[PDB]
Amino acid sequence: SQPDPKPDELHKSSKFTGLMENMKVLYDDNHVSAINVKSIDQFLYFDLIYSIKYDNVRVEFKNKDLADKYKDKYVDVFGANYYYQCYFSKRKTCMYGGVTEHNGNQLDKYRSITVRVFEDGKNLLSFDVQTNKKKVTAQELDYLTRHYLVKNKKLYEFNNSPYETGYIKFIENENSFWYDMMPAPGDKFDQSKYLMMYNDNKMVDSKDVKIEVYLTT
Amino acid sequence: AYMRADAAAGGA
Amino acid sequence: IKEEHVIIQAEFYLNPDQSGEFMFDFDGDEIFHVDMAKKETVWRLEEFGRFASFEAQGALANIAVDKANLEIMTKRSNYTPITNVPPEVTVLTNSPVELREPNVLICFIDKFTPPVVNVTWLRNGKPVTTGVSETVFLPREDHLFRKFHYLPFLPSTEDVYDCRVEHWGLDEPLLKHWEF
Amino acid sequence: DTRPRFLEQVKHECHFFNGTERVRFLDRYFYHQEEYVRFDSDVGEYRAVTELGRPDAEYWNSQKDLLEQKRAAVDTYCRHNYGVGESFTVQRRVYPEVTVYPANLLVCSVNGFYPGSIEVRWFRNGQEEKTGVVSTGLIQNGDWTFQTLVMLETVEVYTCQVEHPSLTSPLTVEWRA
Ligand SMILES: *[C@@H]1O[C@H](CO)[C@@H](O)[C@H](O)[C@H]1NC(C)=O
Repeated sequence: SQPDPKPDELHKSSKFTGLMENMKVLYDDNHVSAINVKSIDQFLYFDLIYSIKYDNVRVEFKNKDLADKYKDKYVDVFGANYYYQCYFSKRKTCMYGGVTEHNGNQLDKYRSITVRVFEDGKNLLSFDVQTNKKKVTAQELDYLTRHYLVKNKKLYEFNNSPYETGYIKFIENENSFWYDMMPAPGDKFDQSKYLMMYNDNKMVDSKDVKIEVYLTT
Repeated sequence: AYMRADAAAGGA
Repeated sequence: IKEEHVIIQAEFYLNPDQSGEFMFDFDGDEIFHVDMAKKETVWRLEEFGRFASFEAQGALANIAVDKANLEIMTKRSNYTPITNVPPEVTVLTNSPVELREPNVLICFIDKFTPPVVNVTWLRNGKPVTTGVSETVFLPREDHLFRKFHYLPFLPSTEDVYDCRVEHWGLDEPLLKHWEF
Repeated sequence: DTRPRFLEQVKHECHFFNGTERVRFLDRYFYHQEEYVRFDSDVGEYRAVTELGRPDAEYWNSQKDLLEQKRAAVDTYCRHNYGVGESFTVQRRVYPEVTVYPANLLVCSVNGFYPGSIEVRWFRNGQEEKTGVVSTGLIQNGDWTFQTLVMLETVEVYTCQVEHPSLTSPLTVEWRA
């Protein structure tokens, strides 16, 4: 289990002076989704390139070990992509992790995962996020969750967010981990450096996860 | 201050 | 007169390794190189970062082009590969050695290609790793490479050292000795 | 590894003369170790260094925007970066630590200095020594620091004197036994 956020650990959006639109676009309608797919080649040894239609998608991993495991496998790709810092050669887009093996991971029907939203400690909204996968990436669930929050709780806006801090915790039994939902301080938001937190390709059991979003306004 | 990179020419 | 200074932005891409490098050189010294994985600018001397910045994102734009150009050149040369040029390994210390006074063993791997090498420090035959560091592949005017390996150590009449260098231009791993 | 290697190399060079009075920029592409194309600011266009670079030379030259950027490189790339680094590279000045010790052979070790420009001299009884003196040359330690070793074949005060840009006056280490 990961130690929950400390008094000054989470990022305060008020200390971010750049456009929150750059964070918003990452969790908007657009994202990467490939279903039954295999890698077409690589650029660097820690990434894999897929032809998903952008027309090509570069998927970076935490290490080679990871890229090796997925090079020749038929996988499902799902992730929050970016275009800005996107460079590679095999239209182009880039993303981190979000790669899960196809075979033996599909479910006959959609499995819903409960999400409890706490605005300033008050659970005012709770919704379901669905997936057709056994093991699903926290990235996919994180995207789906925040995406729902963008279009309902106005999580991210064009200039700033109506929330100060916020984190999403994934609880699976006695173990849990969380992601900071706010940009780092400064007038610049680095999409690439932000999504990099997903290069772990961390997966969770959809049957055992529970998502809680702790927002502060 | 920032160091600038010169672009690599793409071939044919 | 002639040149007083020269700054070189050197970059390379190697197949089938699918590895690349992007650095900046100033009169033989590395100002910085870009960590392609962490997409982070790594200054040779940390202090440099207190005065300058570099958009590491830029580096990968160059490497992508180089990968593309390599494919073109590989096909264009009729798949003529690289000729391995074995390294010239030399070991020296940072300053004159005195028993019990902290020093650094520098292993200088010079004049080689391709830029792939395996260096290991041995103390009395066993590998050592505490505090070891290495530079990145540094360019030479003849377009071969240079590399430096460092092993902080405490000089004693007891230990002997070896810089074991592995390179495809060599038959058997090169061993350059050093003893007090 | 059985697999053959294929290396692509690109060097963007900036050569400075008299501060930045003159600056010369090169954009060189190397197949393996062989340069095939290059842009020289003094030529103003891409020139095929070997016949392999011909397609690129002709192609890149037909690009007004690419040529414009490279032609601007002497100012926007070279002189700019020289300005950004100026203080910690061009201006870097680290003083040398001199040590005289017997190996009769006398060794004068001058270490940890930057830039490389240095003068190391041996004196015996206040008179310089030319014959019997051997140098190891400049040695780059690969960390913005140099070292040099100067040996003197000795037959009396022996002084190793060092002149370096970082100093207002020479460094002398006098040795006796
Ligand atoms: C370095 O070691 C690996 C095995 O550990 C080897 O297969 C590879 O060829 C080595 N590199 C060189 C340049 O020999």
